[PDB]
Amino acid sequence: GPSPNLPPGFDFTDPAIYAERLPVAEFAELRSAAPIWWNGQDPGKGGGFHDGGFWAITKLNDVKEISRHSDVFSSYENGVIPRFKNDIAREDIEVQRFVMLNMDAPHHTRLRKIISRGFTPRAVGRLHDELQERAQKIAAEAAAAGSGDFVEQVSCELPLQAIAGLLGVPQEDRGKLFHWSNEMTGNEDPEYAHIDPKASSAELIGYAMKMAEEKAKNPADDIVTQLIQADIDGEKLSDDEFGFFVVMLAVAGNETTRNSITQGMMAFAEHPDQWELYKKVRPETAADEIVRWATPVTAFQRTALRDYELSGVQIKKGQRVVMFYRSANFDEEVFQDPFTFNILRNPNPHVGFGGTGAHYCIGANLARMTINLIFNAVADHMPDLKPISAPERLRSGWLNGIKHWQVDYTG
Ligand code: HEM
Ligand SMILES: c1cc(-c2ccc3c(ccn3CCN3CCNCC3)c2)ccn1
Repeated sequence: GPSPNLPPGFDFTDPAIYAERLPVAEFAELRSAAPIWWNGQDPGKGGGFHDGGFWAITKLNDVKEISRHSDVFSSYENGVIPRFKNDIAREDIEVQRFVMLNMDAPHHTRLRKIISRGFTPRAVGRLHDELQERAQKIAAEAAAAGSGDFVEQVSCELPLQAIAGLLGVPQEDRGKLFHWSNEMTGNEDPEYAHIDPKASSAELIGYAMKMAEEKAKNPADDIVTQLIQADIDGEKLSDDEFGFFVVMLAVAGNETTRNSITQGMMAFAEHPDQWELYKKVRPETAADEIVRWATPVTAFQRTALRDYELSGVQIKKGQRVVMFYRSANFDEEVFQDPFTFNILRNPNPHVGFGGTGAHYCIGANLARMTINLIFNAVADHMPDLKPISAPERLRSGWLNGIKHWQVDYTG
């Protein structure tokens, strides 16, 4: 059929778009007119990739199919982040292969089994009561300030405390853990231009290796002991593997949940009836509708290891496919009224945590718990909050971020 009605050279990974808005109409145009579409990229404008473009994947069933066929659609070959600075050196993409998100089977399989021996429902539930306390204190301190930046005073801290609690980081070390975690989220936005994620990653690995050595001597009620203790087959994270796991957790556990919280509250501010309902019933289905609405990871990619036909389109060996979770999470064929914010939506088969498959978010239930606990505290302590001014968005080609959002907590 006809080509989609998009500006010439439009690139769905263009960070300049996301600094200002989400390209919702443009994704909807692809879903209607070209649901798998070649996103050409001019020379040097590939965000670190120099292959002329990628396939934009906009439908939820195609996202699931790619996520399920990890034997064809590789994470390792080019990593899963689809956009860096245009001049990033290839070696700096490939160094990301040392974290489990960017590996393939069998290396991925071994690492995930280890990381899931201690990253369990029991381990996550053991954090509930401390995170609930922490959420209530966060919302109370914010309410006591009267007004301020919702991102920094409400959204930022609880995800970081969840990472610290899961790893057993002593309170005296949490400040520098949080600092490293914030540094690692990138430097593509002018506000963050001076951050050095490479150096912070190196500092975190050093910290984590020391922790691994200490905790081997003195086991404790954290997941760490389960990770570095050999099983029957002698399987365990090496000290440097634990280091790369901590890097993985420090980055993955921070900005995505933060941005869920900020955008969830933005949604409630635009849909006051859903906010009234939330405050009365406190439904935990809210968390998934908030992750669907927020889609904190706009997109992750894969690389085809062989020719593969996907929904009538021929994907060729070596081509990238980019899974636009932001489009799939609003797919009219899967969701009833996707552009309605409905905190009781159930079932809610969103792909905010990725498609079912080998790389499905191991932190999904921790994130959901974090979200439910912070929104209960917000409802308890600042039920009448109202925004002062517009959110400031983050310049990124794949993360959907809110840097700042001024709010009057007393309303
Ligand atoms: C709302 C919050 C979050 C969102 C939107 C989110 C999103 C995602 C997505 C889309 C993936 C799929 C990776 C792929 O298929 O290439 C993923 C994987 C992953 N997430 Fe999350 N995530 C969240 C929170 C967390 C938290 C809190 C943690 C850890 C405490 C975490 C750790 C991980 C890890 C380690 C993986 C990689 C798993 C593997 O490669 O086997 N995430 N996440
Ligand atoms: C899964 C994954 C993530 C996730 C993974 C990586 C992530 C972030 C945020 C930043 N990075 C890394 C940034 N890249 C490019 C810029 N240079 C440094 C390296 C989140 C979250 C949840 N679940």
